[PDB]
Amino acid sequence: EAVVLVVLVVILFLQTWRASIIPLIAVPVSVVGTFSILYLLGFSLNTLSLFGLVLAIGIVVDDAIVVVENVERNIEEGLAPLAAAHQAMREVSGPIIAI
Amino acid sequence: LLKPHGAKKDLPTRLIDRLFGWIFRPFNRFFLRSSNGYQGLVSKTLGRR
Amino acid sequence: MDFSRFFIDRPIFAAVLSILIFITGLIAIPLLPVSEYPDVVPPSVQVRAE
Amino acid sequence: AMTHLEELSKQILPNGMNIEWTDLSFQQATQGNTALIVFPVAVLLAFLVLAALYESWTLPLAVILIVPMTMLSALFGVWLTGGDNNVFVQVGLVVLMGL
Amino acid sequence: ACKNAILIVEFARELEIQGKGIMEAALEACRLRLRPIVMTSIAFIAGTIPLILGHGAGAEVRGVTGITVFSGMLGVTLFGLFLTPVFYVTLRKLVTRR
Ligand SMILES: CCCCCCCCCCCCO[C@@H]1O[C@H](CO)[C@@H](O[C@H]2O[C@H](CO)[C@@H](O)[C@H](O)[C@H]2O)[C@H](O)[C@H]1O
Ligand SMILES: CCCCCCCCCCCCO[C@@H]1O[C@H](CO)[C@@H](O[C@H]2O[C@H](CO)[C@@H](O)[C@H](O)[C@H]2O)[C@H](O)[C@H]1O
Ligand SMILES: CCCCCCCCCCCCO[C@@H]1O[C@H](CO)[C@@H](O[C@H]2O[C@H](CO)[C@@H](O)[C@H](O)[C@H]2O)[C@H](O)[C@H]1O
Ligand SMILES: CCCCCCCCCCCCO[C@@H]1O[C@H](CO)[C@@H](O[C@H]2O[C@H](CO)[C@@H](O)[C@H](O)[C@H]2O)[C@H](O)[C@H]1O
Ligand SMILES: CCCCCCCCCCCCO[C@@H]1O[C@H](CO)[C@@H](O[C@H]2O[C@H](CO)[C@@H](O)[C@H](O)[C@H]2O)[C@H](O)[C@H]1O
Ligand SMILES: CCCCCCCCCCCCO[C@@H]1O[C@H](CO)[C@@H](O[C@H]2O[C@H](CO)[C@@H](O)[C@H](O)[C@H]2O)[C@H](O)[C@H]1O
Repeated sequence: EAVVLVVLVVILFLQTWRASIIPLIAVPVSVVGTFSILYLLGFSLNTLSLFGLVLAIGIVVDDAIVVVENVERNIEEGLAPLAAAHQAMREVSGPIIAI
Repeated sequence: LLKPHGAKKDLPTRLIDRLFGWIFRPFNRFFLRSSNGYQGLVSKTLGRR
Repeated sequence: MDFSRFFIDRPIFAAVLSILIFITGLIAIPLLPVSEYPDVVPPSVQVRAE
Repeated sequence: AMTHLEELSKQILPNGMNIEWTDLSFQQATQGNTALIVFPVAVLLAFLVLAALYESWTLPLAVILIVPMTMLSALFGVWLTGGDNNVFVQVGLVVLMGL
Repeated sequence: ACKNAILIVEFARELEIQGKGIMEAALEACRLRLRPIVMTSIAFIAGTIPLILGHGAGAEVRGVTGITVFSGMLGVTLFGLFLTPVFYVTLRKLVTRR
C-alpha cells in the first residue's frame, strides 16, 4: 500500500511516471535490507520489530520523495536531468547524512 | 530516468495523460492557488512573531 | 557538496550496492528467529516433589 | 543406498518395527541441501562485482560462461584416471574455476 | 518533523549564503520545501485510512497507530510550515542584531 500511495502522490504532483520509479525501488530495497543488520545484531522477527519496520516505511518514503522531488524541481527550472541530479544532491546530500 | 522538462511524451505518459489528464489541470490550479495562499499566510505570520 | 557525484555518474555502481543490500536482507529473512514478542518473561526454574 | 534401505524396510519389517538412521547417515537424512541457495548466491555476487567493474550488465558473462569448461577439464582428468569427486577434488575444482 | 525542518533551515541558510536577507531566505526556503512536505504528508495520511477503517485481526494496534499518525502528521505539516521559519528568523535576528 505504501508503494502504491507514494507512486500515485508522485504522479499527481510531479506528473511523470518516471519519477515514481525512484520510490518504487528505493522503498523495498530499504525495508528488505533492514533484515540483514537485524540478523547480525541478534534480533528476531516479532510483532514489535515488525511494527517498527512498518512505521519506518514513513521515513523511507519521505527520503525517496525528498530526492526525486528535488531533482525534478531542478528539471522544472530548465536543467538537464544529469545536471539537475548533481545540483539537487549538492542541495540535500550532506543534509541527508546529517538527518 | 527523468526526461528534460518539455520532452516528447512517451507511450505510458500519453496513456496516463489520456486516462487521467483531466485530474492534472484542476489539481495544478488548486496547488498554485494553495501555494500562493500559503506564501501570503507565512509572510504575515513572520510579521507577527 | 555532492556526496552522490560518483553514483550519479556511474549508476551501475549504485544499482550493484542496492542489489547487494537487498540480497543480503533476503538471505537473512529465513535465518531470523520468529516469535510474538521478544524474550521478556523472567527465567524461572520449577522444583516438583510429591 | 539410504532410499533403497528405506524401501526394503517397508517391504520387510512387520507392523510395529521400523528403521532409524544413526551416526553419519542420520546427518545425511536430516540435513537440507543449502547448496541450492549457496551456489546461485555465489554466482550472483560474482556477477554483480563484475558488472560494477565493467560498468556492463552483459560483459560479466564473458567470464562467467568460461568457468564450466575448466571444471570439465579437471573432471575429465578424474574420469580418465578412475578417480571420484571427493571433497578434496571438489575444492580443487572451485580453486581452478577461481584461477 | 525533524527531517522536514532541518531542510527548511538548511535551504534558508544556503539562500543567505547566496545573498538573500534573513526574512527573504526563510520565505523562499518555505516556498521550496512546501511541495515535498505536502507530498509526504498526503502519502502518510492516506496510508492511515486502512488502519483507522480496518477491523479484524490486529485491529486494535492498527487503530491506535493510525489515530496517532494521522493527528501527528497534521501537526508535522502545519507546525513545520509555519513555526520553523518564525524560529529561523527570530534566532537569526538574535545573533545579527546590530
Ligand atoms: C572482503 C572480505 C569478505 C567479507 C566476508 C563477509 C563475511 C560475512 C560472514 C557473516 C557470517 C556471520 O555468521 C553468523 O553470525 C551470526 C551473528 O554473529 C551468528 O548469530 C546469529 O545466529 C545465532 C544463533 O545461531 C543468534 O545469536 C542470532 O539469531 C544471530 O546473531 C550466527 O550463528 C553465524 O552463522
Ligand atoms: C553522532 C555524531 C555526529 C557528529 C558529526 C555530525 C556531522 C554532520 C555532517 C554532515 C554535513 C555534511 O553536509 C555539508 O554541510 C555543510 C555545512 O556543514 C554544507 O556547507 C554549506 O555551508 C557552509 C558553511 O557552513 C559553506 O561553507 C558552503 O558554501 C555550503 O555548502 C554542505 O553543503 C553540506 O554538504
Ligand atoms: C532490487 C534493486 C534493483 C535496483 C535496480 C536498479 C537498476 C538500475 C540500472 C542502472 C543503470 C546503470 O547500469 C549501467 O550503468 C552504466 C554506467 O554505470 C551504463 O554504462 C554506460 O556508461 C559507462 C560509463 O559510466 C560506460 O563505460 C558504458 O560503456 C556505458 O554503457 C550502462 O549502460 C547501464 O546499463
Ligand atoms: C515482495 C516482498 C515483500 C517485502 C518483504 C517484507 C518481508 C517481511 C517479512 C517476511 C518474513 C517471512 O517470514 C516467514 O513467514 C513465513 C510465512 O508465514 C514462514 O514460512 C512458512 O510458511 C508456510 C506455512 O506457514 C510453509 O509452507 C513454509 O515452508 C514455512 O516456512 C517463515 O518461516 C517465516 O520466516
Ligand atoms: C545501522 C544502525 C544500527 C543502529 C543499531 C544500534 C544497536 C544498539 C544496540 C542494541 C543492542 C543489541 O543487543 C541485542 O539485543 C537483542 C534483543 O533482541 C538480544 O537478543 C537476545 O534475545 C532475543 C529475544 O528478544 C533472542 O532472539 C536471542 O536469544 C538473543 O539474541 C541480543 O542478545 C543482544 O545482543
Ligand atoms: C504511507 C506511509 C505510512 C507510514 C505509516 C504506516 C504505519 C503502519 C501502521 C502500523 C501497522 C500495524 O500492523 C499491525 O501490527 C501489529 C503489531 O505488529 C499486528 O498485531 C499482531 O500482533 C499483536 C501482538 O503485538 C497481537 O495482539 C495481534 O492480535 C496481531 O494481529 C497486526 O496484525 C498488524 O496489522
